Amino acid sequence: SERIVINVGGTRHQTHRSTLRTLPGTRLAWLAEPDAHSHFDYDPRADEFFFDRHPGVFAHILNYYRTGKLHCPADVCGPLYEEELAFWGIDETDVEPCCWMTYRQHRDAEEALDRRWQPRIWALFEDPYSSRYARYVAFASLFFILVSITTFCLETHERFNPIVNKTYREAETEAFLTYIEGVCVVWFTFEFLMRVIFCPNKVEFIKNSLNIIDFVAILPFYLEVGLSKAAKDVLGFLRVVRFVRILRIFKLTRHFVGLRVLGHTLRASTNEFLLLIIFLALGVLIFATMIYYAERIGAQPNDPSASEHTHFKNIPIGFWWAVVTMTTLGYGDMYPQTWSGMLVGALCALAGVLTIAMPVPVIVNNFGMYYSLAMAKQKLPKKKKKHIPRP
Amino acid sequence: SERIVINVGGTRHQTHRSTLRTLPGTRLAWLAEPDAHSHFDYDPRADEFFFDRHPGVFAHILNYYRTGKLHCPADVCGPLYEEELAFWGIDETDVEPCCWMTYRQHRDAEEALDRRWQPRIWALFEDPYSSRYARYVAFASLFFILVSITTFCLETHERFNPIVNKTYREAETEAFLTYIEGVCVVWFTFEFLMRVIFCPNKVEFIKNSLNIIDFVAILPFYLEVGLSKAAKDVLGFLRVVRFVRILRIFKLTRHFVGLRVLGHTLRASTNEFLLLIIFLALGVLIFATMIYYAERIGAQPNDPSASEHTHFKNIPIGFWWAVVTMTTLGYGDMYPQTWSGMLVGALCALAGVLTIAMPVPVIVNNFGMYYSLAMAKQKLPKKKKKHIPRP
Amino acid sequence: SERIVINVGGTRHQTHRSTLRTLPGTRLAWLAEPDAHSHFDYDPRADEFFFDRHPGVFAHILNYYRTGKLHCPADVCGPLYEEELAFWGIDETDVEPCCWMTYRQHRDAEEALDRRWQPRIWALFEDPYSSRYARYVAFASLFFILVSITTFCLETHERFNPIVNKTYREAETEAFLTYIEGVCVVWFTFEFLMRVIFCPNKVEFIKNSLNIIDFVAILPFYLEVGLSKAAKDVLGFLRVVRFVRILRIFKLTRHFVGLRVLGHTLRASTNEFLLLIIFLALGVLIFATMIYYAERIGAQPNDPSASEHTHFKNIPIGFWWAVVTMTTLGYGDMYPQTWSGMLVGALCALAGVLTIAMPVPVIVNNFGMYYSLAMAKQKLPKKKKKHIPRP
Amino acid sequence: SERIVINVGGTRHQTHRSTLRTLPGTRLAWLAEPDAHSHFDYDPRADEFFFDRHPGVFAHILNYYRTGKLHCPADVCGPLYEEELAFWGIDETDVEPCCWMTYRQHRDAEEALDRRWQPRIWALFEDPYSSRYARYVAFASLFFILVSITTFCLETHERFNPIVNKTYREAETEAFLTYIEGVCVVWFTFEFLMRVIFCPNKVEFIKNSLNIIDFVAILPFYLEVGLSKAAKDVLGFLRVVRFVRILRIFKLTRHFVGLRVLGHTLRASTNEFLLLIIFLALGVLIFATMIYYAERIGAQPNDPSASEHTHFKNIPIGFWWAVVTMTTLGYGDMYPQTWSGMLVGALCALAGVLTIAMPVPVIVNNFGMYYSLAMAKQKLPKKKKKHIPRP
Ligand SMILES: [K+]
Ligand SMILES: [K+]
Ligand SMILES: [K+]
Ligand SMILES: [K+]
Ligand SMILES: [Zn+2]
Ligand SMILES: [Zn+2]
Ligand SMILES: [Zn+2]
Ligand SMILES: [Zn+2]
Repeated sequence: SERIVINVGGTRHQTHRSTLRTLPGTRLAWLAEPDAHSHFDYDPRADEFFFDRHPGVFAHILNYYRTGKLHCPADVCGPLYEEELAFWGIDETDVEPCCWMTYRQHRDAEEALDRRWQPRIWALFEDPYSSRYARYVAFASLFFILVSITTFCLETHERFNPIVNKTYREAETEAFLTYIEGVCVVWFTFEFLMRVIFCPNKVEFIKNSLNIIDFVAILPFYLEVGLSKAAKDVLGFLRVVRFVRILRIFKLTRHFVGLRVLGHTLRASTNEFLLLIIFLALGVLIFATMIYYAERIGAQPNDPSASEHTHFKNIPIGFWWAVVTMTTLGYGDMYPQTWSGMLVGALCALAGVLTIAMPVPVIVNNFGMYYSLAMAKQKLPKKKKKHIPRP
Repeated sequence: SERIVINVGGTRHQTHRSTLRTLPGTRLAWLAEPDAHSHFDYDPRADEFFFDRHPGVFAHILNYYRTGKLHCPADVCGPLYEEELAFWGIDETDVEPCCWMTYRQHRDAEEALDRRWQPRIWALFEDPYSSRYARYVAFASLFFILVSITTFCLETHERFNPIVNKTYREAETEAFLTYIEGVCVVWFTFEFLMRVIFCPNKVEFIKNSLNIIDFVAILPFYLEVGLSKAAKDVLGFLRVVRFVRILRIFKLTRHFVGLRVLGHTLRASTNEFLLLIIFLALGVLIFATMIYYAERIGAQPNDPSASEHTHFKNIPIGFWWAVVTMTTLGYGDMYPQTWSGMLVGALCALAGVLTIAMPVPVIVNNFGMYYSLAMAKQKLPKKKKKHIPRP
Repeated sequence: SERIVINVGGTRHQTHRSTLRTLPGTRLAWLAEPDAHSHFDYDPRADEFFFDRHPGVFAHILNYYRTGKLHCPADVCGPLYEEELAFWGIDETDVEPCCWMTYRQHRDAEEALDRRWQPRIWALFEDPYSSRYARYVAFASLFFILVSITTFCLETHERFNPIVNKTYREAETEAFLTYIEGVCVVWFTFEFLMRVIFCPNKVEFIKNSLNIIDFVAILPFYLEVGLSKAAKDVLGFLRVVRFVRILRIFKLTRHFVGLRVLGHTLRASTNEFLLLIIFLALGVLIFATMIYYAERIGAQPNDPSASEHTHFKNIPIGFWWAVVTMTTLGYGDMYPQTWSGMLVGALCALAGVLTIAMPVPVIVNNFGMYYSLAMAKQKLPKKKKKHIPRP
Repeated sequence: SERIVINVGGTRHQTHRSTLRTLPGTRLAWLAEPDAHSHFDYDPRADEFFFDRHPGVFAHILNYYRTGKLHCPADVCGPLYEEELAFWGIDETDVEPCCWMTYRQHRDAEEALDRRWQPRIWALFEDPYSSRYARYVAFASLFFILVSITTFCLETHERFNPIVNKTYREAETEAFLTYIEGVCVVWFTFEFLMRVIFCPNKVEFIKNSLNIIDFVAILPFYLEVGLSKAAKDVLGFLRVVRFVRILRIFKLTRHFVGLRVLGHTLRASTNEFLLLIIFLALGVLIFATMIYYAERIGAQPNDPSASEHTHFKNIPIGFWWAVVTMTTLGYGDMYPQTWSGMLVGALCALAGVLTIAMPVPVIVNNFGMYYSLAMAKQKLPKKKKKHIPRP
């Protein structure tokens, strides 16, 4: 009596009917019942119920029945144990906190990492490797984005902005830059019109941040025809809009893998970012106050102002110094010049190293896990599902 | 004879009675005795004693009986093995040092991470999410703490401290800052009085560092009425007391999780902090002496003073340079200017990188373990104890 | 019926013939067939097939048959499991992505880490420890390479380049340096001729980068006889060729182990290098643009130029500052001087720390694995293959 | 025939006599022989040999017999497997390189971490906690070492070295410093004489570096009586000897644990230190040459000297800049000022980060392992060897 033998994959597990009967509703509980013989695969010759499952983990499942705490066996992958306890009826949200982080790891990484001529029209936006025209158009858009960025960076230069003797006198940009900008705008407008030709699910097309960036970047040049008092303000904000013209590089870099992994890492490590920002804000505030007060101890009594010989004339300046010093950057534009100031400075450097090295390793481990998983899923050749499951 | 078969969870373990008899007082030892049959669950049909326990770890327990050294099986969580050996009677302080740190890990992290209208009065200090009035009062205290801190930081500024032509002539602060400070003091005194209304266990309320900070921060303004020769000294120390007014931000940030984890990490990594401070002190002293002597080799014989062309006129200046250089901060206010000085400087930079990267990774690993455990225990939904233990 | 017992190394595994029959072509599939008895080692007494293999992993192989997903048992080394599944017929490219990176790890590291007087002639290029003459010649070439490098570094100095009153007036190098260079060239030409005497597989000898470096380094001196208008250009490029004379140190350092491990790490971490370069390029571009525009907000309206008080007169200067600031180098030649500029600067420092600490740990882990494996394979004494395999 | 059943700890392992017979000389080989029955514990009832050992690892030992490669089971501590294979007769130097580093880890860390009134005389040098007089004398020597160090550091100061109007005119040190030095010398000489009173194994006492440092530090003061032409040279070298007076702090810090762990780490990581020094030397040389040549591209043709506007007037200056820049120190005393120089500078910063982060993590992991093991062995309470081994 009350002696039941479970045969799992050829390994006989023995236990009392009470231990099975503890956790109700689960399959083993139904086993403990008196009418189990009829319902299950039970042979009267050996008085053992036979289950065709991995025995090495059924040990741990039955252990959950015995003691009362479910743990993850550290010798099997999380998904294997997940599938086994799913079969046995155990809820996965019961595992002890000692095992939860190792267990729910692959599934977290996986979850985070996850009209006739219209195909030919849309073939200019598909992946470059998906065709030959696609790769050609991709190379061309790469060339033109790079040309736009170089024109921008050279337009801000002095050599290309001489000031003419024209009378108000201001520097003017060379015509060649404006011509190259016009060419790039013509090409980008052609691409944008071709991509507007076919726009399925136009709501998501407008919600697509890349097309938003494209349109905002192409707005300032096109506004040359549209553009006197309001015109000055709109030109002033048009410079700020043009400022985004460097953001067209994400159009090219979106097809990279490391960047998608970085996006997933950022989106999945919000808590650690908030933690880092809070740590830095507290450190900056405290050390700015401390250095501002330390540097006033040695202030000369002659000068009317409280601080004349110190860079730390107030606390916000302390904020700047504290950031530069905690990140071990150390420009040297402002540094302590009093023994008290030097003590506070040494404390700031050490505390900065520590409170920067606290959450950054968490973020780095997240990126490492996501990058390894993405590189694996990329490397692994497409499978043909060799295992034909039985009916 | 001397052949005993232990049946643990359906797996038959065989061993000699002598091996069991080695370690006395334990349950298996009692098994080895001649009257075990009567006391234990022994069936004469198979001459095997039956224990309803995990067999995969009973292997390792019996191994401790056999060889004489207790180890932790690396395929089970520390708590699972802890509970198993606790059942078998093995003392947990016997495990070999090769296994102690992996074993006693979760339990270390866990240990470190651990009248009618009076409920409505006290509801202003409970958690914000615990009510609606609570969250409102929390937002209001947040606004007022931030306003106090901004008033402080702007009060130390020059733009808000013009010097009037009043005759002694000193800069005076604008009235608007004093008015905002008065408002914030009124609000904080109202909060403090409401929280004094109900003060259970007043000894711990006074021992509560947060209320201490609150009272010390509210003392200087209230002392305006209380406050001639002693008055100058008390004002001088009152500025230093006001210096703490930035510490009211911990009142808000105490409810954050990362900060509690950081507090536990600090309190649990005292040894590594002392190690870091000793390493830095030795490095600073040695390299200050070395650079001070190196920079004198090339001293010009003309100048009467020993050092005129070097920033390293003495050793304490060496302390400052050595800290700035070992933390890879490198302000550039003082740097070596002699080939010997440059050799010593390169040695200082490398030795600083090394003796800073020695203990900091230990501290970082501590924080990582505590943060993962705290985030797990926060994420895991409240359990309902599905396992109804048998009587 | 449909009940088959597999005996693997004395452990009886039981399963249905259907589960074996799922995955076809594999050995167990052939077992499931009706004529298995004749073909395999089957004894009718126990109706069990006997396989002389590790049972602890046959559990996981049969689990692949049962569920349909192949995993790596985390309690056995990758090569052990590799050999077991190779025996059983399972393809190794079926393991789940959760296990692929741990599994295919040692094999990745291993793959990356992998006429009578002519022996006496060639003995001057073999390993130094391979003979006594070899070690002597190696020491001599070490001395002469070091002498060449020191002559170069002193030749570029001022103390050794006085300007004589000879009439055009230019500084000339001392004769002693030219004599030492001549001596070193004589020795290197003797070595190179002796090594040309015996040159098996001359195609790979010319493809050998070390000999290429040797010949390019020995070309400029020998060109003294060969060398008026073209002569000036060839001397100008000859200085640039001489620039390589420091590269002869790799001839000596090639026999070091850490350097070969570093070469293998570099060649095996191309993807992470491209990732680091893309991250740095995006960060540099974005932050250069941001700081250039931030620093113009506070520009004084008096000056005709857009920026007079800021170091950030254009964007490329921003590139330089952004690199120096993201690597936490912080020279201090250029730094923000406007509250907006300081905000952008703090963002640059933090983003640089983060996007530098993203891929560098991946690269560091690669080097650590390769270095541990190389040091192991070096330390382990040469084996004598104690296991005489059975026929 | 050729079917042998090994019973290890109640688990029946089955294999062919040939597989056992492969590896000769080992215990299992002797089992395979025809006269094994008489020699071993064999019962004819079940035709199984019984061994009272852990079965979970005998699986892997028999696997070595089967396949031919010995691996470490990743689910047992290295010492447990070591003892098991030691019992079975397997040589420990056979494990595959995939397992060698995990296996030989604890044993590496452990190996690296390892007349009547004469007891009362020597009690002044024993551990402080070993008595009360011992702790008192230790505190007193601490006070006096600290006083000596402070006297030294203040003696090098300007405030304590005024120059008197005595006629040659040089600064002289105050008498109070000389008096304090005399007091400290009296105390140290008393300690040294008391410790010379009892000097067992005087060869090792003289080889003891601490006593060497003590005697060298006490020599200069005592030489006041001993000390005209040679006297100036001996005073000049006496200043350099006094330079060691800061080394008396190791006398106190030797009893610390972290410092002994650091000493063991250094002594056990010589290879990685040599690797770091070689990496830094190659980087410094290459980047010094590169920056010196890059900065000359933009040299103005007017100046007679090759370089007038650049800090990089020669290559050794390049060595200094390259160290300061690769360690991300960045003083700012010298920095590139040409677009080519800036390119080379960015390369130097990145290459420095990389080739510094290559071996330093290896060294850091060594220190972490040694520190964890030492802290464990310190924490663990003294055992009483509960396991009374059987005869
Ligand atoms: K740094
Ligand atoms: K720095
Ligand atoms: K600097
Ligand atoms: K710096
Ligand atoms: Zn898996
Ligand atoms: Zn657990
Ligand atoms: Zn292995
Ligand atoms: Zn162990």
